[PDB]
Amino acid sequence: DIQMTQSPSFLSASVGDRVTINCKASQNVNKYLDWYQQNLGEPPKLLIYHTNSLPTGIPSRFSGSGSGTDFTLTISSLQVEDVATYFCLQHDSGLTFGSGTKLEIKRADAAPTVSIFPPSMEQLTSGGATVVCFVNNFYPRDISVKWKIDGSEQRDGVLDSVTDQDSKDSTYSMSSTLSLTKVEYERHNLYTCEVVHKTSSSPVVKSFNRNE
Amino acid sequence: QVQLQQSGAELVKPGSSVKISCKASGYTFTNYDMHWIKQRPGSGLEWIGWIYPGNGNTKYNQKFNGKATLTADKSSTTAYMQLSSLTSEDSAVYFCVREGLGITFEYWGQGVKVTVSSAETTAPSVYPLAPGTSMVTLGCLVKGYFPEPVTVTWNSGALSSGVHTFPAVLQSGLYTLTSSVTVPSSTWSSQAVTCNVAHPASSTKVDKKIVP
Amino acid sequence: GPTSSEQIMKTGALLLQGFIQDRAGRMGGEADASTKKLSESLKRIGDELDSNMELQRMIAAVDTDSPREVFFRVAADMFSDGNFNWGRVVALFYFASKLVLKALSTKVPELIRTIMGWTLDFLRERLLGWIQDQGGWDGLLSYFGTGTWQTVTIFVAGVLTASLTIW
Ligand SMILES: [Zn+2]
Repeated sequence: DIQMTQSPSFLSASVGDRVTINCKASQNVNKYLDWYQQNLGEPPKLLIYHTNSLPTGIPSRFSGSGSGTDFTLTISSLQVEDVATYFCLQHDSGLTFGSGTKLEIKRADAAPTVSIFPPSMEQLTSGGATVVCFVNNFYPRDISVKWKIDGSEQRDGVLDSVTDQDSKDSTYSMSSTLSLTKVEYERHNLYTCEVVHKTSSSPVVKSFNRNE
Repeated sequence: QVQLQQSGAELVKPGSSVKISCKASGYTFTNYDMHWIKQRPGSGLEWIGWIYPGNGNTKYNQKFNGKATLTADKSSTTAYMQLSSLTSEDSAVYFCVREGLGITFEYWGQGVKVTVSSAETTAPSVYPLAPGTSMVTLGCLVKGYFPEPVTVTWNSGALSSGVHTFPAVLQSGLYTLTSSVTVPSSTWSSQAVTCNVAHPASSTKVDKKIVP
Repeated sequence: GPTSSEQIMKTGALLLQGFIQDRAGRMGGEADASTKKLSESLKRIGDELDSNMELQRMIAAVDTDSPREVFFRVAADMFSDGNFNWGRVVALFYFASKLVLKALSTKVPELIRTIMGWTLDFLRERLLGWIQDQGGWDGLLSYFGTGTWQTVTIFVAGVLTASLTIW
């Protein structure tokens, strides 16, 4: 099959910016390259077909260019409804989609609100234990959440989940969970949720003690 | 307008099969090729194959040969895809898409989410997330349910602004999500805060008041 | 040579394959120079015929329950009067491709060789002598220079019109 390398995977832009997305093909695919736009919970939407043709209804600020192996989609002046994921598609020999480019909107930095929650009383009676840490309303998107147990890094049993960019304030929120057996949870005292983010010179820390 | 209406979502046990339908309307069904597309995190967008309803001719991606079988019925203007030998790797959203004339994927179906799992219906455990240690963040933990989705509210919708509900994570064939809410300190002490969790698959609706 | 039956029957099968489509689209693709100018000129006229909606409405109204009977009845009607011309040959190729696009088969890859076989069978039994009288397949190439793309399209469509309006 023909491989498609899309770049960048993530693109931050402001309304009114000239935005460029790149797609490269491992083999010459001539003019048969399209660009598609996808919003959350919806099928892809044809933006550009045949390297540079605009489907009827597509605003003129979208344009495309290519060479056979190197292709570029351009938004001349970014508007809000252009915040989406973008995919390239070659249909010269077989069909291959690019991995995608996620386009977000820029805003001023926002330090996250960090909150940590011990296993509930009702869960400890169930025989399990889950520690929860919320990291809400932060920007930029690049962030790291770590867990420490008794002042020591914990990697086993951690799972993270991140919201899509908020349409009202352009921030992100994140939930982290630390899964443990109740037996293991009761072998320790200090539980720490540690957040590394652009907004602080050192990691943000929120902790609790199992012994209150 | 061209319209492509796809069948309903699917929940299949592993090793079985499923037949997804694509109802076409608004044009001459036998004058356009119809493709099928798989979308899944990691794999991304993959082309499965096409079928020409005019004579029943089909072409398949080598990676989906044996997996998918494309059919169409002229008199019903409906396209079918049969997915065989279902595994967890086939859990994805499947689109039918029409190839235009002198133009490519202009009209799509809405997609059919196929979920392949051997897990049986499990109502969630709803645990309160309370401050274990001037704006207060609370939450609740929806752990170990199947299948998706659940519907999380706060005070049956009376709280909405500062509410974050995070995407579920799948660990050991069971889903788990969290939801947080931020209210004033005065509201925390004066009014009641309850997260309502509904799971229609198990016909379960639980309310959990967040007590200190 | 270009007028040998081996060559005439060889160039003709290369034309059919390049002209007869088995689908409506082209996405993903399917994976001599004087022959190339013929393959392309046939394509240009095919799309010109494809864009004559009078012709398409009458083509769509053709019964195809028995594809074999329909093909030989229509091909024979096109050449029964004994006054062959290249426009009728083009109309034979076009009608062959329309059959492929409108006749079902659980193994369509076989129905295409089958319909291609019918056309070559009819060509050999009925037209082979006339084609070599024309200097070979070069007659069709020089025929595309005696008129514009509309002169040929309107004529070829009239040939199809007369043969699909009775059979
Ligand atoms: Zn330990």
